[PDB]
Amino acid sequence: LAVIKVVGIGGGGVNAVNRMIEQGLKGVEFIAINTDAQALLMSDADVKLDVGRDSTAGADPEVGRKAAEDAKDEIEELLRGADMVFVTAGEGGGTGTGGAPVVASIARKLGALTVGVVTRPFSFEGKRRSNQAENGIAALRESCDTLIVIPNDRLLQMGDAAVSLMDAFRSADEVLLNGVQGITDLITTPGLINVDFADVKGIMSGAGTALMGIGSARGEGRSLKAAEIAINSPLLEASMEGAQGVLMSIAGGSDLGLFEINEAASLVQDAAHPDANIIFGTVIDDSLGDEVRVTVIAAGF
Amino acid sequence: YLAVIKVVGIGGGGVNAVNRMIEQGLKGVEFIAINTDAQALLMSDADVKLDVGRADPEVGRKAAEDAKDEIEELLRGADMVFVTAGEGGGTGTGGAPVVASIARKLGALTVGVVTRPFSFEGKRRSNQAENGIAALRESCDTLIVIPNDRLLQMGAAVSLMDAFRSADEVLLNGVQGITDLITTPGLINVDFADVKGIMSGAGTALMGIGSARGEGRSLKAAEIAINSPLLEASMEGAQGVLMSIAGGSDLGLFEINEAASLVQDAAHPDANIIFGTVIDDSLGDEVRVTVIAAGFD
Ligand SMILES: Nc1nc2c(ncn2[C@@H]2O[C@H](COP(=O)(O)OP(=O)(O)O)[C@@H](O)[C@H]2O)c(=O)[nH]1
Ligand SMILES: O=c1cc(O)c2ccccc2o1
Ligand SMILES: O=c1cc(O)c2ccccc2o1
Repeated sequence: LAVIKVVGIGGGGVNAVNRMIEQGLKGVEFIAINTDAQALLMSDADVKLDVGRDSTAGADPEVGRKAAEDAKDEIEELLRGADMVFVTAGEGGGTGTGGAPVVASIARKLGALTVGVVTRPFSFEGKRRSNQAENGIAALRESCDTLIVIPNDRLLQMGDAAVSLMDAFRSADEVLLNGVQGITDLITTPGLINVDFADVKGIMSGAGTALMGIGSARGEGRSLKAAEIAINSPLLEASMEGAQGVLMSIAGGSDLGLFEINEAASLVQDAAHPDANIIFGTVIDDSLGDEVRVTVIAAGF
Repeated sequence: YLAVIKVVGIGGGGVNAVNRMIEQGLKGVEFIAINTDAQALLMSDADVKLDVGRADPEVGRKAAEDAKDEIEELLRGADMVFVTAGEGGGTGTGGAPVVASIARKLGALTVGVVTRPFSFEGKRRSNQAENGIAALRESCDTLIVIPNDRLLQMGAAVSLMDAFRSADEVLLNGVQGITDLITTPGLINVDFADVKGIMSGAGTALMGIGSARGEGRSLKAAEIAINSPLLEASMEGAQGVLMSIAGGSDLGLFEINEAASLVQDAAHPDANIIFGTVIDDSLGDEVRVTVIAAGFD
């Protein structure tokens, strides 16, 4: 069994990990890293590391980088043993922006399959945060096998138009969960089409920057509808058909049959780049009832 | 009247080890987490927590010494204290000998547990892995040394992630194999005074582990444990041996006694041998044998 560790670093990443835990993401070890002990006391993560205590990131990515570097041997000892490490953060602050590349580089040095899952900040958060996020993403990309970047701006095209600010950030938490769980559930709770760790590692190793799409549907033709929503997701930036590497997971209950799964795969193949490498896997989750959830990770544009 | 056993994890590696013990449900001991870094704190659900941080051995040593009164108060009343800085290194390497010294001056049977890193990890100057081991040895009654390199000889071809996971698991057993023998009823129970007799002032100890299922599982697991690469072919010369067999409540006396007879044959003729068993019905039909060997011929 592959050992998967999910790191949330900075306030946004720790909030995302708390949401993952609250929604019952299974089969992974949760690690919260932050510069604020009180926030960490309230987190339900398995492992909690308070860093940068001497300095305390004032949203300063350089302080976040130095706090993580100062703690690097400690982080390494926590990550040792993982086959796969997710590094999750909201980019644009100090602790996550500056610290996430340190965590990922430790995981990549150890040879764990290292997947970043991060948000770009909303435009309304201001240009300094956008610039910081841009620099942090560039740094993180060099240290991850795959770095999934979720543009928060595109979340506002989805969901409800009467959303509040707090609502918007909870949707960000949820999409970071979706990005992690859409991959890890393939490994931890496979359905009819088993895509195991070595397959995931084959397509995500050295893949570079990636985008994600998500779709959910119920009822008649649910699998086709969920796949069409996913591949047209605003989070994929109208770029699905340019991607040459695609990992797709289809989750449902035991009532989800191979015919439905296959028609979803056919729809996605028809839409994909002519030379795309596409891996399809399924997830058994009886808590979904009659919902089907499709997650697409797209890389190699 | 019952043995009071306190398990101290110091520094990031040691606190993480204690957290793993707690997560795995190690019973019958008090867990103590001591943080030695000013810059970072690994949180813990240990019973007792002390942050002395006010990544180097001298820093951790002075941090612990500065807090010696507080550490002593935490350890007072223990009959047995385990101290470990766990995997890796940092300030915990410097703090651990200070904790051990305080425990021993209180009169507790003081058992250190230290890992030698894998050779592929490289080495940080001053010879500080070996210097950390030497410092802890001078402050402990017994120092259990786990040579991680020997894990690459145990079982298929070990992967890097496997190697690290195995290291974590055997470190946990450096504590649990002994503490369960003392704290947890089995068919064959031991006297703490005999444990203290064999481990007081013993110095370096090595550990062996084995497991087996099916018929003859007790003998098979014991043979594996006494031949374990982690014992460095030292079993035949050992003058103090502790052996614990963990297994289901249905394990028979004859089968258990076969394992006890094997370790007696394998140890030095003049060895002290403490033998017992632990009921762990969650192992199913598997048995797990731990051997601790100290002294030379
Ligand atoms: N998913 C999520 N993102 C957040 C939350 N709060 C803020 N963010 C985003 O994360 C970015 C970094 O903020 P934060 O993680 O608090 O800063 P840090 O602790 O200094 O890394 C912000 O610019 C927001 O886009 C949250 O509760 N959840
Ligand atoms: O969760 C905590 C809180 C602390 O005060 C602490 C102190 C020392 C060591 C570990 C610790 O973990
Ligand atoms: O975690 C483990 C797994 C085993 O292989 C084992 C075997 C013998 C003794 C203790 C043991 O602890």
